[PDB]
Amino acid sequence: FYEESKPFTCLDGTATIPFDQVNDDYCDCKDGSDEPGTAACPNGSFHCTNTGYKPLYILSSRVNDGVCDCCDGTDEYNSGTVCENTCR
Amino acid sequence: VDRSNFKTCDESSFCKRQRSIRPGLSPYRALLDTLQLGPDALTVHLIHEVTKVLLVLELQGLQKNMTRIRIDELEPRRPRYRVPDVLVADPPTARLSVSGRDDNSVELTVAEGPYKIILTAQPFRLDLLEDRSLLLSVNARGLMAFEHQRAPREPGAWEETFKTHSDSKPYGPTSVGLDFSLPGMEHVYGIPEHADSLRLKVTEGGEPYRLYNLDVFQYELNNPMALYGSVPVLLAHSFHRDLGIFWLNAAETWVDISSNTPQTDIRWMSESGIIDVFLMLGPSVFDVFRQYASLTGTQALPPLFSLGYHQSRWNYRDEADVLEVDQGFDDHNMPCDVIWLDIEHADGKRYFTWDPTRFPQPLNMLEHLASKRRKLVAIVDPHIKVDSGYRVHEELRNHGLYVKTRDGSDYEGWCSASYPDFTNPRMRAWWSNMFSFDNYEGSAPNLYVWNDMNEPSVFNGPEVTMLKDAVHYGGWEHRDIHNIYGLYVHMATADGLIQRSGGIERPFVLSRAFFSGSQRFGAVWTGDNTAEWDHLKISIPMCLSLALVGLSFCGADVGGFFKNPEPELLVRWYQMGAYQPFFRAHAHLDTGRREPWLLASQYQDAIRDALFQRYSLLPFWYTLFYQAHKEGFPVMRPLWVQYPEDMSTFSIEDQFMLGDALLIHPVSDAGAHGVQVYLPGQEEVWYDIQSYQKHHGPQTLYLPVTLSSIPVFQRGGTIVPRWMRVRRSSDCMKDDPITLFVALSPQGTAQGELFLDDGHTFNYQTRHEFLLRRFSFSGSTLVSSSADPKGHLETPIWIERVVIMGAGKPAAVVLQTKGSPESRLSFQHDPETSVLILRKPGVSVASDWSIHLRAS
Ligand SMILES: *[C@@H]1O[C@H](CO)[C@@H](O[C@@H]2O[C@H](CO)[C@@H](O)[C@H](O)[C@H]2NC(C)=O)[C@H](O)[C@H]1NC(C)=O
Ligand SMILES: COCCCCCCCCCN1C[C@H](O)[C@@H](O)[C@H](O)[C@H]1CO
Ligand SMILES: [Ca+2]
Ligand SMILES: [Ca+2]
Repeated sequence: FYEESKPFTCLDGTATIPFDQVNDDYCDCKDGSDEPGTAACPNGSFHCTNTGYKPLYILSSRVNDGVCDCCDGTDEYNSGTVCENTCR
Repeated sequence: VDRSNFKTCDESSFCKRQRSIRPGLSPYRALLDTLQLGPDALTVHLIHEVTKVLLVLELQGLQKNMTRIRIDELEPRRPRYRVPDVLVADPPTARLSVSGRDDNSVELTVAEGPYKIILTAQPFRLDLLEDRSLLLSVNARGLMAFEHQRAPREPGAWEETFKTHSDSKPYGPTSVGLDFSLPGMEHVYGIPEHADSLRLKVTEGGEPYRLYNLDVFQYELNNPMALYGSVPVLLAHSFHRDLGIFWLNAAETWVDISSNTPQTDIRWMSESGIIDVFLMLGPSVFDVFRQYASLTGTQALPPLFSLGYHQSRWNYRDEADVLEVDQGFDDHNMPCDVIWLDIEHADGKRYFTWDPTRFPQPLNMLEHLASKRRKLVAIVDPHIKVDSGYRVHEELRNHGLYVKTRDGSDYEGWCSASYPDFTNPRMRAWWSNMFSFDNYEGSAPNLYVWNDMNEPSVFNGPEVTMLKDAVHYGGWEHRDIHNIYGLYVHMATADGLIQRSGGIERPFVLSRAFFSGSQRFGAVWTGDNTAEWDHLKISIPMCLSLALVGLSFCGADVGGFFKNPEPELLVRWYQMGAYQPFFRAHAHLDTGRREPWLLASQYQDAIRDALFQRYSLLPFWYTLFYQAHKEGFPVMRPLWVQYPEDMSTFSIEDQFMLGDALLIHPVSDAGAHGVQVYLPGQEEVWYDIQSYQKHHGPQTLYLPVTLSSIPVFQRGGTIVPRWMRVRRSSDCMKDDPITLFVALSPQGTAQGELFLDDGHTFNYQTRHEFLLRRFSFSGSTLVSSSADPKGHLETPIWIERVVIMGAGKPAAVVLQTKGSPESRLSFQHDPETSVLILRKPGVSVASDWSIHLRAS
């Protein structure tokens, strides 16, 4: 009748988790691949899309740390530091 | 060190006079006809049988198992000094009742017992007992000596010269001294600051321990020379009891220790003032800590950032250097909270100023550090350049606030500089007001302060300090007040940082010099140490000697101040420093740069690991400091404090504990491949925090180590909170989720607390805005409850994980919390180590909750 969506598999193959454990602010993958958007993994990376300019990757520990790391300010989305776009 | 620059006992005429008095029949006797007893005190006249000088003894029983003894002249030519501002209150008394009396003795009961005091008239003696157990005797060896004030004007009793410095000594010989006997005590500790063993040595065949705040260039180890601070408090420990002696005197003091059925005798000899001594009768060491804290207060609660890592040197060159150092931490993923500015930042060592070439825009530099959520510390010393163009000098000179010589002129130390009289309350008020953002131009809320050379250090002075006959507030001589000068500098600076914020922000001030009560104002450090393995080792007994006498916020310069440490030593020093209360790397002007990313990768990695361990433990450190602030219990502790009946722990100084939960044995030898770790406790278990391997006490474990090893064990029965998400500074982390590390006792139990607040204001005290949680494990349930229901805090902090060491594999894990439906948690379990990891509890740290492990 209804076909279910498949779960998420860590890029390192260490675990299979439902997609509700992706960006859920808890580290489930040894490679940090389930938390690309949060500060939850000690070895993760956050991608600064920097629309129009050179993209950069930063440490996951710099996501919502209150410091402006990406020139587009997208690393600070729920911290109480409002970052301005400084890509130019 | 150049020992010829510092007086030995034979070169200090009052020490030589006092020490020449040998054990015998005391010439002092109490005149029992003069005895008067009131609800607060017993008073009685004493007489010296030869000189006929009359003294007054004021004997008091005090609440909390203490006794106070004060002795002064009955009819002095001029008043003797009594130490002000150290005691936090007038101590609550306990009534003395006469329970026995004859022609030569009076037995006194304290309140309704069990403590008793026996006063013997001839020779004068005091005995302190609990029921039939003799705790201490006073004047048992007849060494009491009270030099009365003679008509103002043998060798060195009056005018006295040391090297080229002449002390005019207008009041002549006025020293005071008294001995104490401690039956059953073989181990004594305290009386910092000395670069010596934790367990104090007998002084019989050498020098007494000296307490005189002094700047000792290139100080050496294992000797009793006086260093920068002086805390005249001695603790005595045995299997049966703990006692403390607090000798409230601010003058140069020498302490003789002798042994003798086992018994230790202590003799205190002070240049001036009265005899004012508190006997702290315990019976436990924690009772002695509470007793002493009731007298002099508790450790000030450090703002959280000050418990992070501090990067310093003499000197960061300019704004570009500070900003490069800041960026270096971030480029190398090494956390750091504070960058320090030594004396080269000011305009030619005019404090409260900035070098216009090196630091032209200090507010901009501070704004850059604030954008990284970091702080800066600037040095501010208590010597003021004699310069008519310098506003600070002009104001102090115009208001007559400098220390004076006898002729009334402002004292000038040539190299010139004048010394503000910090003993004058108006001078301290002026100093505090100088820290306002309007007065200290270029300062900002993320700028904190370091008080150095506050002994005071005087380059052309005798023993590199102030002349004995300089004159202070109220007409007191420098000899009367010396050991509290530094404390007043520390106090006034702390008050300045509080006042500039309108009383909201907690201060952070590091001080070199200190006295009893200095714990109330900030941190202290062991001064100018050296980049050598034996100085790394001595950081433990020096900070433990400080912890025992209430100064919990202690540290030593990481890497050593003088000379260049080899990379292996620098790594081991970061590891040691990472587990000590005040954690700062600092280095002398002539050393090579030693920022941790300058080393080869293996060394950088081991240092980063140490920094990550420290940052993750910040919630634990903060909670231990809250307990120090509330109870007066030390943060860093000798093993005997936790194992008072284990005689094998009484002298241990190559390991220590943090609270009751972590035992640390840092590697402190070059080329070490293992360490001998003593794990105490008859029915205790210890978990290696790296491997999770469980070890049963008591045992000596030979633990293998590598360069990155920091031997740390968690005690069974404890719960340690950590922030596992290590960020660049503590401000970045202070709203993050917590991981609880539960180490099960053999009975399957554990407990631990957690203190949280905004990390930097007095709101915890003025608004009760904080949390104090208790975590408790028993049976198969972990519970969070309030340890102080008055504390409420709006916080996003949640519990992200629970790690349980010594647990079996459950069938189900259930979380209950008011306002939520019952939750089922996923978990992981390692059967080899019996480590259970509970995934994402997700509950607020402010809420009560329970997690039940089902065997189902
Ligand atoms: C003051 O001293 C009394 C007597 O030593 C302390 O009470 C004893 O505490 C021990 C544990 O350390 C018990 O074993 C004894 O049974 C207690 N004795 C009595 C007579 O109560 C007391 O704890 C001390 N109080 C303070 C505030 O330090
Ligand atoms: C016989 O001695 C000859 C040499 C003495 C020369 C003067 C030295 C002044 C140093 C002052 N100060 C001492 C502190 O403990 C250090 O941490 C600090 O870095 C340093 C600089 O402010
Ligand atoms: Ca996840
Ligand atoms: Ca950021």
